[PDB]
This record gives sequence, structure tokens and C-alpha cells, in this order.
Amino acid sequence: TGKIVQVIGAVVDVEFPQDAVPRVYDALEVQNGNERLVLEVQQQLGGGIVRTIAMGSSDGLRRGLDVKDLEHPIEVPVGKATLGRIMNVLGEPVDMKGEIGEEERWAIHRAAPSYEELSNSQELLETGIKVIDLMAPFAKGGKVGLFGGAGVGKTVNMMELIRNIAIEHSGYSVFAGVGERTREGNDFYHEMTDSNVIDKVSLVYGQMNEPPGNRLRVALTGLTMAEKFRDEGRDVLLFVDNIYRYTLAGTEVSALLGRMPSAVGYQPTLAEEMGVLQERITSTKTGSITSVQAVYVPADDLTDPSPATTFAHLDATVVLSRQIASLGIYPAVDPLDSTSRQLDPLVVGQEHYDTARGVQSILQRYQELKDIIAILGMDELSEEDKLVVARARKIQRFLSQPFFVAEVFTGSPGKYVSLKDTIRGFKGIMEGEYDHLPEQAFYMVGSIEEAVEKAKKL
Amino acid sequence: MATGKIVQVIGAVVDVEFPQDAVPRVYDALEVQNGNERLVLEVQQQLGGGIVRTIAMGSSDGLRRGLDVKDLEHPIEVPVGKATLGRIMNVLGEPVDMKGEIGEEERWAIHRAAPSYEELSNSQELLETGIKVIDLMAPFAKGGKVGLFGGAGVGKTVNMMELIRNIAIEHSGYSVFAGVGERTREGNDFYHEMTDSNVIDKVSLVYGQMNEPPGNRLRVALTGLTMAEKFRDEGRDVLLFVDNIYRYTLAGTEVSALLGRMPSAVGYQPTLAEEMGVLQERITSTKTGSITSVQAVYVPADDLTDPSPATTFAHLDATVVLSRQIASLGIYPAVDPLDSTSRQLDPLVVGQEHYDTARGVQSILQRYQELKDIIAILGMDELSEEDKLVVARARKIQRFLSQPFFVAEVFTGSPGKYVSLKDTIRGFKGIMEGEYDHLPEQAFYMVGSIEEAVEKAKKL
Amino acid sequence: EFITVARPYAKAAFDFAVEHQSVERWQDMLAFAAEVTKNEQMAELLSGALAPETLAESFIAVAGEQLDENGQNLIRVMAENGRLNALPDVLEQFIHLRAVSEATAEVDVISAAALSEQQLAKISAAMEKRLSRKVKLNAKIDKSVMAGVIIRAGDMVIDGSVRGRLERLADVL
Amino acid sequence: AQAEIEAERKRAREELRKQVAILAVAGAEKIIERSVDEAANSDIVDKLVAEL
Amino acid sequence: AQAEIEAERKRAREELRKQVAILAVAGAEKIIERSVDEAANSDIVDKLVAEL
Amino acid sequence: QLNSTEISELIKQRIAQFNVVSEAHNEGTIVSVSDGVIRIHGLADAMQGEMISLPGNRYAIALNLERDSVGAVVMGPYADLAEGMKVKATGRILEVPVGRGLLGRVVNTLGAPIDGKGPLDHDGFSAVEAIAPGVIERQSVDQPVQTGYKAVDSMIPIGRGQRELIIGDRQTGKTALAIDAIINQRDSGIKAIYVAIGQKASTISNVVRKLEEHGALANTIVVVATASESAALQYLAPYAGAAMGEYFRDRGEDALIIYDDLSKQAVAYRQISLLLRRPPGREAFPGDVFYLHSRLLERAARVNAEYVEAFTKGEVKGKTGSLTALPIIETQAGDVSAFVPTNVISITDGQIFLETNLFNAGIRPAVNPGISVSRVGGAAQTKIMKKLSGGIRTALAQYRELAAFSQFASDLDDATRKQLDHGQKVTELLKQKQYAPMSVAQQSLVLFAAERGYLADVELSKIGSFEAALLAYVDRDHAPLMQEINQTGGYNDEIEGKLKGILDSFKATQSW
Amino acid sequence: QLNSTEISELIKQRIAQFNVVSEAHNEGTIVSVSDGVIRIHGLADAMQGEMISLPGNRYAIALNLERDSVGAVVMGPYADLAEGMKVKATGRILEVPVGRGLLGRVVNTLGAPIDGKGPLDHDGFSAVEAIAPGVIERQSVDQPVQTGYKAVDSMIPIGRGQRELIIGDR
Ligand SMILES: Nc1ncnc2c1ncn2[C@@H]1O[C@H](COP(=O)(O)OP(=O)(O)OP(=O)(O)O)[C@@H](O)[C@H]1O
Ligand SMILES: Nc1ncnc2c1ncn2[C@@H]1O[C@H](COP(=O)(O)OP(=O)(O)OP(=O)(O)O)[C@@H](O)[C@H]1O
Ligand SMILES: Nc1ncnc2c1ncn2[C@@H]1O[C@H](COP(=O)(O)OP(=O)(O)O)[C@@H](O)[C@H]1O
Ligand SMILES: [Mg+2]
Ligand SMILES: [Mg+2]
Repeated sequence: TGKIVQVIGAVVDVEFPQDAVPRVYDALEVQNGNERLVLEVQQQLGGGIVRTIAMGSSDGLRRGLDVKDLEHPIEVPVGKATLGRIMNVLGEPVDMKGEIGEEERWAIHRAAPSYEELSNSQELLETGIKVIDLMAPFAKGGKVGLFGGAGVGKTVNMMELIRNIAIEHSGYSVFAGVGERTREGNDFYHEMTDSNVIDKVSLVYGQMNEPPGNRLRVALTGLTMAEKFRDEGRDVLLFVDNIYRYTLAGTEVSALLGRMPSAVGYQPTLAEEMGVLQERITSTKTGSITSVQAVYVPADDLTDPSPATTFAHLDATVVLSRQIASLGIYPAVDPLDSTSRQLDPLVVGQEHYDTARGVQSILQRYQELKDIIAILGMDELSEEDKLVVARARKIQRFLSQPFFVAEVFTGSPGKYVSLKDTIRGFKGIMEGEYDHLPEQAFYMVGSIEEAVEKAKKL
Repeated sequence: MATGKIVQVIGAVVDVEFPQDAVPRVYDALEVQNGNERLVLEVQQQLGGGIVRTIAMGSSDGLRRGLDVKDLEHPIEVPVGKATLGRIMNVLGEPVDMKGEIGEEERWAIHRAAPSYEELSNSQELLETGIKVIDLMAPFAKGGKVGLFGGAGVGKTVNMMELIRNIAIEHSGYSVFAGVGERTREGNDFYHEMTDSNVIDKVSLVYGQMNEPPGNRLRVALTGLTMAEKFRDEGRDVLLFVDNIYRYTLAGTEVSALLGRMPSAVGYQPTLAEEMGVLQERITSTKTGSITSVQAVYVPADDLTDPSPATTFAHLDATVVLSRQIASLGIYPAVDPLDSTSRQLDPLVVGQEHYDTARGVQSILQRYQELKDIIAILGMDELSEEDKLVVARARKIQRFLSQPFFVAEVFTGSPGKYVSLKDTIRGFKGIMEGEYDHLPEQAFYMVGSIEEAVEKAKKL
Repeated sequence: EFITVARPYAKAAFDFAVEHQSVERWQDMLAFAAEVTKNEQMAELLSGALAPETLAESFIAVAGEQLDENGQNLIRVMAENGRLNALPDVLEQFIHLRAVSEATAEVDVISAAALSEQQLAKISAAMEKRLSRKVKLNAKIDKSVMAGVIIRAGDMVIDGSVRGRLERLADVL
Repeated sequence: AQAEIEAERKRAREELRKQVAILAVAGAEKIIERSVDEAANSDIVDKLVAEL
Repeated sequence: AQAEIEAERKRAREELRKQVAILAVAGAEKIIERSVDEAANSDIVDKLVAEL
Repeated sequence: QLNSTEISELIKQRIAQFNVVSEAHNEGTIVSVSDGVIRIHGLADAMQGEMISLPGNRYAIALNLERDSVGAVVMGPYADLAEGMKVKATGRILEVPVGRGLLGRVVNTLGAPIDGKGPLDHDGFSAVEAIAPGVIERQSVDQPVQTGYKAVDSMIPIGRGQRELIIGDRQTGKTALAIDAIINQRDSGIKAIYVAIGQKASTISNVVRKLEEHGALANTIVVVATASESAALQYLAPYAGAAMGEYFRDRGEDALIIYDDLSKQAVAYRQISLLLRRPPGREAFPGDVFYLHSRLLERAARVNAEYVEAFTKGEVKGKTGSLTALPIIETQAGDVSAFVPTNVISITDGQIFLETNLFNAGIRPAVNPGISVSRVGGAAQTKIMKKLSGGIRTALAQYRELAAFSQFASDLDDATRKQLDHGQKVTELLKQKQYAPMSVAQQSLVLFAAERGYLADVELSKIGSFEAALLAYVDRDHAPLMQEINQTGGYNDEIEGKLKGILDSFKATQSW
Repeated sequence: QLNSTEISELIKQRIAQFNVVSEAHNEGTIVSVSDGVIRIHGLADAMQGEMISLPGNRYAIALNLERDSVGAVVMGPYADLAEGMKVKATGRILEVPVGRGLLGRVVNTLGAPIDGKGPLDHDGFSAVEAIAPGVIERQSVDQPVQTGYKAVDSMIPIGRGQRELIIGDR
């Protein structure tokens, strides 16, 4: 009932009769040779023209193809039948298993919960990782973000958090793959199936080889499944493989939609597009979503508008840095930028709070000394400034930890460290009861005991 | 018969409307009569509707709308071959000297593709320049690009004149000089310094003076290159000197901005890497002859990361640095042996004796620089016998990198010398391994061969 | 070039002209409007910066023998948007819209030899089977084909020239 | 040294092959132009309109 | 090996002179459905033969 | 034997093949020409990504279908085109010849050959734009790709189907490392492809002549787009190369592809993108520049046997194919934090970082540990290489850091002294000459000798002599073990005992 | 060359009657919808900054008055709107509930209660856009506003009627 009238890249314009023009976000459909293509409506132009993004390869479109108007949004399989299966952005099954036996389908475009429906919790969630739940502890039903440049441990950290949190989590889990390597997705799927935990995980993949419309909307498909498990009243985990790719796929399309560029060439609507996703990934009085999001930062630039607007949407932010990864220290977390809403005396107790502020105070003071150390070296420092530098270097090394997913790399066995045990270790270093061990003793050890044992082995 | 009409004039940019069936092709040349002078336009873009957009090869002042434009069906064509030696031309191949009309048995278009894959030479020969510093420390591939990274004050032009002389005498090559964006003053007195040194009959000069509109300066670089292509096609080995490659880049930026294309990178044109590639890929060794090129390079802001340096250094094979300090020592030519480099220095192409010798003198001169700091802070008493031997040989090596040119006889009065590569390898092999330790360092200065150094010593 | 902005006016004028049956009057009306646009003294005026309303009624005064209730209205709308130089293109697109609606096509026949009437007759039947439309053949004689016949239904081309078959052989080798 | 010589055989074989092919069409051009100024055209166009 | 190629280069081109005439005639009668009796064509193919 | 008859009979076959019956085609006129961009009026039946055939044997690619025109880019010299020329629409989407008959050919990015070796033999055509196999069709990478070089095989191992960025400054050995990888597959049964984007034609001819000099050329396809050629040909050059590599992957064979400068592709796409006035982003590249390199590299994959069976309609059973990619990026002043370097670091499975400070110090190949990594991990190594390498990477990274502070002050505590001696001997042991690849038996002896401590009592100036004598000693007498370790890279206590006896006897009995 | 919402059925209406009747200047039709901006054709009497009523109970603010177009921004969920919907201009600038009964409430920017504690007990409405008191209507600030932070209330005092920027990183 409509005809294609322009084709620019991934953007397709369609003409309809004046009485029949589609609503915004309705799904259209086209024969592209032997393929079926879905188009999602973005804008209504004058005169029955409607402008759309292709949810598939745009190659091989002529002008003048007949387009069929399906009078509803993109709607995806939802609920308990979606569990242990891999899906397209369009909710089609992508594993070689059969049809998804869904009882219900929901539209991927939804409003966020009302302010009256939100809920708050102080309940600490414990993790295996010394630096994370020392410096940036996070709570059941809250949001966590891992920020970093390329190749600094965003994925390895999220894969440890999957391991460690799934120890004490019983309910279902959702994983949205937005713009990350397919090989990872396949390794993860075989890890989940070979450990039989797959029966509780629902996976949505729109990986980086797919054209822009897939990468933009696949994030929303992942949320829509997690919002069902939440509205059933469960409590749920949502892991998002790289949320930056959603805003970048919006940038790749924006100029073709005829919009003047903003700032560093971004779409003018950047802050609304980010908010309208992030505000529906929340807990509520009926149930709770706990979520970890990876956030790539382009060119290591922590001040680019896309990272900068993402920082406001998160409860715990962990900031990785290349300079620490280059020193071998993993996980390459920066204690002077990583923070949490939950690091309060009332929430975590005074001893934890006081130990975390002690670690920050020492490590900041070590940064203040690096310029004089660079120009003049250490012998011109004050006699307790040498002591600060010796404690700060020991603290830097004791933040490092062996991970069970890094045995393929380190070969060293992995370690899990309880909260009580890590705060005791850092407090003891700051009081100086370990001020006679060498630095190398603190590298890659799970607990302080293991450092004194390693110092016995030199 | 003329058949286009001028539709717009906006500064240097001129739009012309031809009939719908006769639209000129890109880079075609057009002529108009601007008052009582002809003006040539080069076509840049075919807009729709038979309108064509061009840039004026001269002043656009006094052009009306509605003039008649005559369509030459070729690009800008220039005279080529032997008849152009010792003449001075503008962009268009018109004589700007007053010696009058050129012989012109032939004229060629300035625009061509580079040699195809089967035409390239199936070998990797060296060029024997005759200069001890260059042939040892920074040898030229035949058909390579060389960058002269030194400021004026240092002998740039005398080095250029010496290469012109040696390639004309000791080979059978000619040279072409392209003054891209040159000050008219320096253009005048470079011509007099070549005429008063008898090298003028062995070089062709094309000058783009800075007071010419941007389109002139860009195309001058191609006018030189097409003349060198003729001498190559005659079977010679040819030298092309480009007086500044940075001014070609900037002329391409200015023209691109006049045409209104979106800028790129640090405000350069979007076509930057293509326009450099279009020049540099025509300068190669073929199976008939070769063009070697020596190109002066200016680095903006002293920044080697800027796109103009970064694009140019992809094409350079050798890199010669000229030093104010070495000139202060009185050592001429003033090449710096430690920052000059060539990617022809490998055993696989230059052989192991030459590679080992060049690596050797580099190591000795580097070690000497460190020892010369120790001497500055603590005097010569700190040096061991090994250190004193290293310092002595380093001073002899430094002296022996000097040479008298046939161009420099005006000052030194000594006869000039051309030194074969074998003789340089013998000399530096000798000085490094401690032969000739028994004759003084001033015997090596400005001499010539090492056989001439000892014969200087005998009565020095 | 006004090829893209002429479409709305061509379509709107053709629909109205269809409702009121006066298509054949609208075309002569548009042809006159196209011809006043080409005049030497008028094309100077159209380029000047007169106000649109003053410009419109000056053109309307020259445009006698136009349908004062409807034909003039269109010129007024177009001028109010300042697109009168699209009218010579609106004329061609009006002719095209008519040719579509009348289910009638024009196609061109080209050969080195002037065609004999039986050749032209069989072509007309063949094309009217290849198309729904009726065809008015145009004879063009060009020695280029050397031999054979070039069929040119606008964008659609069937080549039957020897030369074409030759320079198509040369590339196989 | 053998592979270098083998490439020259291929390059000679192609070089000659190219020449015979251009000369064949250059011959067919000259043959056709002189010989078709007849009702032979009528033969071609009748087949074309039958195919058309 | 190159000198051996030079000898065959002379030999091979002389063979293709005569074979070019056959191929050119065959290609023309492929291109036009009706064949040609060579009535005025001998002089045409002989100029083709002479050039190679 | 050069034979005149067989040439004549071949032309006779082409004359016999020719079809005189014509076909209706949709036509258009060029309306505008500038900088290799075209605007065409007509072509109502064109499709986006189609090939338009122009006057001559050139083509153009249809980029935009506007309402009343097509925008296209010319794939060749554009300059002799003119407004009003007719253009014809081929129903083909951009296609490239593919097959095993391409091995030993130098080819243009349109698939026309550039060498003198005459017309091509191909097994049909493959599409230049394709979407990679989905997540269920991959398999994990578990087989080695042995390079020539001690440094990368021990510290940064590459598996079949891995993607491994070679990054560094100019004149650092990026190309040398990649062609030495190609040459070492000369006997390993992996087919090779080398794609030269924007390189100098002199360099390209010298590389091809060095591939032929070592006999690798018969196992490589070479794809060329020189620095002189139109930017569209450069931009499409690596996509054409990928389409040939996918032929072997989908038949269950293994192939290796080198992209000689993806930074030069991005510049060419930036030129075309800015000539189409598309609003630029960071460092003036478009946002599509991630999508450009993403869709290219994400085809370098390993696929499971059910994909190969389903693709080849069951003609190949149980085999698994792979395409292994080594993209090269040149980076300014060693800045690993610039935009395009960081885009590609985020697409590949690791990086080998080559440092000019090491290269200028004569440490060649100049691999910087700590930055360099292989996300695939040891799964790419043979057991013996996995066991013998172990922590050698992190020991070298720490040795380099310790040397930094040791330069600054004197605090030498014996174990520091031995750590410095060991690290200095390992770096002197890891440098290696160009074009001198050494097999896994040779590499495993060298690693065994380094980490079982045998280089004790050996001078640094003797290290290169010590290896040259050792590899000749084991070539002379204990050759059968070498043939065993090269066949199956199995590490046993039996083999460790034989290695121990070889190194004990050499150290005790021989001289260097 | 590009079109300017000159489209076929509107032009044909102009063909039928160029001097189209006065009708109501009060109303018009949406011709485009995108990203929460709508373009409206008609509304000859719409004032700049006036509230335009939309189908359902939604509003837009007229921000661009152009040559036969109004650009307006939608104050809510826009994606339900469609081309060819009728719209009517009010007489109204945006006004908000105001009063003492707003203390202790949480409201959206239209002043609708969002805490769920039920309807407001406001004291009439006030214009959202208003002019400040002039120079002669001010008085000097002399009374304190006590922050309770030693560093602020000592070093950086704030008085009644001051405008004190708090600025920093995240
Ligand atoms: N805890 C660790 N121990 C040892 N090595 C590590 C650790 N974390 C990261 N690495 C090394 O650094 C690599 C980069 O981290 P990861 O694999 O998570 O990629 P990333 O930083 O997520 O980059 P991308 O965002 O592109 O996926 C790891 O693959 C591994 O090579
Ligand atoms: N193993 C090696 N030992 C010594 N020199 C080497 C080695 N490998 C390469 N080189 C030298 O490095 C130089 C540059 O080689 P190559 O061109 O491969 O480096 P590159 O960084 O790829 O250069 P480019 O950036 O120009 O492509 C050459 O002189 C080469 O001989
Ligand atoms: N071989 C040489 N012998 C004597 N003087 C030299 C020699 N080479 C350079 N000079 C001196 O160097 C100075 C600068 O040389 P010149 O070619 O004018 O440099 P530039 O033209 O770049 O300023 C002049 O005084 C010149 O005489
Ligand atoms: Mg990641
Ligand atoms: Mg290289």
C-alpha cells in the first residue's frame, strides 16, 4: 500500500496515501528479493511521506518497491518461554532450536515507571573483588557502570561479576548484547551451556556487524524482557554488553534523518535518547532489577559528551584506566575516580567508610608527590613523605587480585575475598603493621595472609 | 570559434555555461580575452545544466559576465625537451625570461597517470651523488624521494647546484627545478648564481612566484614533473628539485577552500593524501629511465604530527638534515650525520660492508658526543686510552666528511672533487680501524679521497 | 535546475485540470505560461527583486487567455513561493502526467536507413504488446547504428544495432 | 630463477593473445561496413522486431 | 631464456598474421546472421595480415 | 612451449560463445561530475549498492537513491567522464571474482588483474558486501598459526580465526612482521592474502618480488590499490580482499589475510564522506568509521562444521574453516590513545604493539609487552609452547619497569641483580633477523634453554653465538626429536628429559 | 532547491480558491511530527509563546512563527500524534498552580501532583514567564541566609536575595 521513494544509506523513505499513513514507530515490511525486511518509522514528513530505519541490510532495495503497513510496533517474545534462548532484535530465534513457545508479546517502546512506583534499598550486595566493594560498594536493585577505554578489562570484570553475583542470586537473568564482538557472545553461550546455568539466562544479541537499526533497537529488546520478569514480581539481573554502541548507532543515523549536528558532531537529541532508555531499567515496589553496564569511553576521553551524560544515570561507577593496566595491576580500577552512592557511614558502617577515606587520602597524597619525584627523585622528599610513598605503593599493589576468568591469561589460581577480610587488610597496612614486607609481596594476592606468606617466599 | 559564456565571477573562481552537448571535461583548459590579454581557465567541476566551474590562471579582474569562452579540447600544454634547458617559464610554459620564444618541437599536457605495475623497474639501484656524507650516511635510491630538512643559511642552494653539476657531468642526466611559491627576489638571484657558475645550461627553471593566484602555484609543481617525464622518456636519469613541498600542500588547501569543499583534519583539504599521492607516485624509476627527487620540507609549528609532515613522510626514502652548528665548525657540506637517515641502509640492498661502515661511524660520532659532554664538565683527564683513541678517530672522521665542490671554488679556490662510493668506503674503513692514526686530523679536512689526505699530510 | 520543485505544481494542476475536464485547455495555458518565461525582457524581470504580489499580477496581466478562476490561481500560488522559472519544467511534467493517465506513450526509432512502413507497423504492434500503452513512433535517421534499429522507449533501451553488437563483442575478448 | 622465466612465458603468451583479438574485431569492422549496405539490414531488423 | 623467447616471438607473430584473417571473417559472419562471399574482402584481410 | 595454434583456437571458442540476442536494459544520463562523485538522472530500476557500467570498461557504485537522481562514485580515473554520457545498469550487486585459481595473481579491487599473466580463472563471483556468520555459527579458536618469530609465538600467540592488530609508528617493521607471517605459512597449508591499500607501487612490487624470492607467492593472492588511485578504489580495496578470503573459510579451509593500512582506508573514506558533505565528528572522521572497520574485521571468523556442511550442501563433512586477519594501524608518535587506533583496538582480539624506542635500540622485532596481548590466550598455543612460555610476558614487562627505577637510584639486592641479568639475556635472546623464521622445535629449545637456567655462565655478547651453535648441534645429532616435536607439539616428561640431556651435554661439551 | 511544505492537496486547495476564506484563524493542522517538534499549517492568529491545544489533553508552545508555518514543541509524549490532526490555539500563555498549599508536595513542571498524595490546594495560577522587578523596586540585601556549613557561612556569605553559583565537577 506504500512505495519506497528515497534510499539513503540505512534510512528509507516511504510514501503512503494520506488517509493511511503509519503512526510513529509502527513497523513496515518489504520484500528485498528473497528476503523479508522490517522498517521502523522514525518521522512523519509532509504529504504522506514517512521516514524509516531499516532493521536489516539496505542493499538491493530499488525505488518503487511495495511496502506493507503492519499496524503495530516491533513486538517481541516475552516471559518464561524466552529463557535459555538467543534472540534477534526482532525477537526472532537465532539459535538453531525451534520456535519460541511464547504466550505473550510486548512492544519494545514503553514508558518508565511512575515516581510513585519506585523503591529504595540499602542492602549491600557482596562481591569477590577487593577494590570494588571497598571503594564502590553496590546494593541489590541498583545500577553499576564500568567505564573504560578500549581493551582495559570492561568485559573480564563483568564476567567476574556474573560469576560472583550468581553465587547468591537465585532468580532469572537477562543479557543484552549491544555492539560487541560475536566471538565473545559465542564463548559466553558455551560457558553458560557447559555449566548448565543457561536454563536461567535470556540472551538478546545485536552485534557490531549488523546495520545501525539493529544496534539501536536491540538494547530496548533486552530491557523489555527484563521488565516482564520484574513485573512478574521476581528479582532480576540485567547485564548490558556495551551501552555506548546504542548512542553511536544513533549518531550514525542522525545526519541522514536531516538534523543539524550538535557538539562533537553528535545528534542534537543525545540526552533524551540516553534518558529514555536508562529510566526504565529500574527497580520498583513490585520487583527489582540489578544491572551492570559497560560504558566504552572513546579515545580514553572521560569528558566526551556520551560518557559525561552517562555518569549521571548510575549508582556505582567504576572507572578503569589504561595507565594502571599498563603497569600490570588488574583489575585496573582507579580508586580516585571510582565511587558509589552507597559509601556512607550509615549504610556501610564507620570502619568501612573510614578505611575507604584513608585509602583515598593516601593515594591522592601520593599523586601530589609525583611531580617532585619526577623532577628530583625520591631522595629529596621529607622523611615521612617517603613513608606515604611506601604505603601508597603497597596499597596500589594490594588492590590487585587474581580472577577465576583470568586463569587463561595469568594461569594463577583465582581468589574470592570477603568484605571483612579486605577492610582488615587495608586498615592493617594503613596502621603499618605490614610496613616491613616488600611491595612485590602484595601483588596478585587474595588476602593479607597470602601477602605475608608470599613475602616468606620473597 | 568560442562557445561558452561567463556566468559568474567570484574572486578567482569563474563559472561558464557551455551548450548542453559540448560540456568540457575536468582539467580541460579554456581561454578568454580579458581586455587585451588572454586568460586561461582550468576546469574543476561539472555542475549540472552545462555550467562548468573553473579557476583562473591569472588575474580575474576585468572579467565581465557574458564574455565568450573558447574551448581548447586538451589540458594545459607545455613545451618539453632539450629546447627548455636554461630557460625560465611560468605555469603555462611561457618564457618569463626575456630571451624570447622557445623552440618547441613538442608540447605535452601536464596531467597523466603514474607508471603502471609492469612498467616499474624490476631492480633497486642506487644513485652515486659523489658527496661523501650523502653517499655514505644517506644513500639515495635511484628514483627515490629525498627530504632536505634544513633552514636557509646552511648551503641548501650550493648543495642543489653541486648535485645538478655532478648528475650532468658524471652521469648524463638533466635537472628540472620547480620553484613552487618562491619569493621573486630569491628566484632572481638563484638564476644569477647558476648562470655565474655554468650549471644553467643543464637545468630547466619553472617559477611560481607567490604573487600569482593559487591555481598558478598548485599547477607549477605538475609543470616541472611533466618536463622531467620527457627527459625520462628519452632514457636519462633525471633530478627534480621541488623548492617547497609544503607550499604545494597549502596551495591545494586554498584552492579546495575556494571551491567550497568541507575541510578535514587540522583544516586541510579532504583530498590531501590523494593530491600528495598524485604528485609523488609519478616520480619513480621505470624500465627506460628514472626521476629522482630532492624536496625541501617545512614542518609547521615544528610539529611532526601535523598532517602535512605526516603525509609527506610516507613518501620520503631519505632524509638529509643541514646544521648551523656544523657550518659553524666550518665543515662543508653542513650535513648532520646523526639525524640524517636513509631507509636504503640495509645489508639486503646496500650490502654488509657499507652497512657496517655507516653503522660504525654513527656509533663513533655518537660516543664522541657523550665524551664531549664529559670533557665539558670534567676535562680530558677523565678519558682512558680507549676514550682518547675514540675521540681522536672521531675528529678524523668529522674532518673527512668535508669536501670541496666544483661550485665552491669561488670561495675556497681549491679544485672540486667527485668521490666514488668505493673510495668513501675505503676511507672510513681505514680511519675507523686505526690505520692513518699516524697522520694529523687537518690532513683530512676539505681534501678529497683518503689517498689525497695522506698526500696533503706529507707537507702539511 | 527546477526538476525537483516542479513536481508538486505539476501534480496539483493536473488533478484540478482532470476534475474540470479542461486538460487540453490547461496544457495550452501552461504552454503560453512557458513561452512568456523565455522572453528576453521578461526573463530580466523574473530575476529582479520585485515583491511577489507585484510580480504575480504583472505576469497575470501578460497572461491573457488563461482561466482566470483557476489558471491564474496556480500562477499566484507558485509566485507566492517564487518558483515561476519551474513553469517550463511543470509544463513537461504536466505533459508526462497526461501521457501516463491517457495510457499513451511516445517512443523513438533510430537507424542508419530510413525505415519502410511495414517495419514501422510491426514495431508499433510489438511495443504495444510490450507495453500497455499506445505508441506514437518517431523516426530518427542516424548513420551511427550502421545497420539495425535502436529502440528507445525513453529509459528502456533494446539495442539492435550492428555497431552495438560489435563493441559488445570487443569486450568479450 | 625458474619462476622468473615461467612468468615471462605467461607474459609473452598473453601479449600475443591480446594482439590477435584486437585485430579480429578491427577486421570485422572493415568487413562489415563495406558489405552491409544492402537489404541485409532488412533481414536483421525483421528478426529484431520478431524478437522485440 | 629471454633470447629463446625472442626467436619464438618472431615465429609466433607470423603464424597469427594468417590465422587473424580466418578469425576476423568468422567473427563478422557471427555478428551478422547472413554470411559474406568475400567478393571485395581479400584486400581488406591482407591489410590486416600485413600489420601484425 | 609457446604455441600460436592454441591461441587461435581459444579466440575461435570466444567467437563461438558470443550471443547476438540482445536484452533490454535500464539507462541513465550523467548529470554532474566532481572529484569522482557522479550524479545521474534516470536509472529508475537501479538498486542501492548496484554497479553501474560507464563508457569504457569502468564502473560506478550507486550510493544514494535521491528522489530525482542517483549519486554514485567512479571506480577509476573519473576525469574523462562528461555530463550527458549514457550509463547502463547491471543487475549485479558489487561482485568480485573468487576461487582458488586466484593464487599467484596480482589483482585490482575490481577483480581485474594488474599483472601481465593474462585473464583470470575464477569460480564465479562473490558479493563484496556481506554480513558475517551469526553467534551460533562460530566455533572457539583452538589451533595455532605459527609465525616465524620467537617474540610473538611465545608471548602473543595467534590462533586460526583470531584477529590480531599490528600497531606502531612508521618504519617499525609492521610490514616485515606481516610478510614473514605469510612466508611461514608457505608450508603450513594456510592460504594467504595480502591487501595493499594506498601503498607506494615501488614498495608493492618489491614485496611481491620478495614473496616470489622465497616461494611464498604461489600460496598468496595480492590485492593492490596504489596511492595514485581514486579514493573509492582504496575504500573498497579491503572489502574486496575480504570477499576472496571468505571463499576458503566457507569451504572448510584455512586462510590468512593482511590489511596493509586500515588507517589509509579510513582517510579515503573520510575523503569520500566529506565530499558528500556528511557532518564530521572526532578528528573529522564520520561516525560511520566504526561501522566501516567493524563490518570488515568481524568477517575474520572460525565456523563450525554444521555451517560448512549447510553452506556447501553437504559436499564437505566435519571440517571447520577459518579466516585469520592481521590488520595494520600506523599511529602518530606512538600515541595509542588516538581515535582510529582505539576504534580498531576495540574490534580485534588483541594487539602487537611495536615501539620505535626499542627498534632504534636495535631490539628487533620491537615488541612492547604489557601493552601487547592476545585475548584468545594460550588456547592458540601448542602445549609445549604454552608450558615453556608461561609467565615470560609478565617477567619481561616487570624487568622493563624494574630497569626504569634502577636507572634512577642504586638499590641492588642480589635478586634484583639476577632479575636484571635474566631479563637482559631474554631480550637479547628474543631479537631475531628478518626472513629467518625458526620452527616450533627450534623455538621450544630456545625457550627451554632460557627458563631452565642454562644461560647461566653465558655472556650477553655470547647469547647469539650460543643459539646458533645449539640449533646446529640439535640439527646435527638429535634430529629425530626435532621431527617429533615439529609433528606433534607434545610436552612430556620423556621429551623434557631428552631436552635436559641435550642442554646438559651442549653446555658441558660444546663451545660457541 | 528544496520544498517548503508546499504539497499536493494543499496546493490544489489553493488552485480551487487562492483567496481562501477567513474560516477560523483560531485553528490549523499538523503537517509534520518528529522528535517532539511539530509543524502546523494555519493558525494565522497564533502568538509567539502561546499554548496550542492538541488532541487528547496535551499542549505545545509556539516558538517559531514563519511564513505559513508554526513550529511548536510538544509538552509530553508526542509519538501518539499524527499528520492531519486538527489543533486550536488558546489565548493562553503557560501558567502554573501557585500558593502556600504546594509546600510538602512533589509536582511536575505543569504542577500536576506526582507524589500521589492527592490533588493540590493551590491559590490560583501564575504565569511561567514574567518580568523581574525593576531597578527602583529592589532593596539592598542585608539579612543573612544561614547555610550551616562553617566554611560557607564564614568565608562565602549568602544573604536574602543573593544569587550564589555552586560550581564544580561531578
Ligand atoms: N584481571 C585480569 N587479569 C589479567 N589480564 C587481564 C585482566 N583483565 C583484563 N586483562 C587483559 O586485558 C584484556 C582486555 O580486557 P577485556 O577482555 O575485558 O576487553 P575490554 O577491556 O572489555 O575491551 P572491549 O571493551 O573492547 O571488550 C583482557 O582480555 C586481558 O587480555
Ligand atoms: N628483524 C629485523 N631486524 C632488523 N631490521 C629489520 C627487521 N625487520 C625489519 N627491519 C627493517 O625495518 C625497516 C622497515 O621495515 P618495514 O618497512 O617492514 O617497517 P614498517 O614499519 O612496515 O615500514 P612502513 O611503516 O614504511 O610500512 C627496514 O629497514 C627493514 O629492513
Ligand atoms: N662548500 C662551501 N664552501 C664555502 N662556503 C659555503 C659552502 N657551502 C655553503 N657555504 C656558505 O654557506 C652560506 C649559505 O649558503 P646558501 O646556499 O646561501 O644558503 P641559503 O641559500 O639556504 O641561505 C654562504 O655563506 C655560503 O658561502
Ligand atoms: Mg568490552
Ligand atoms: Mg610497512
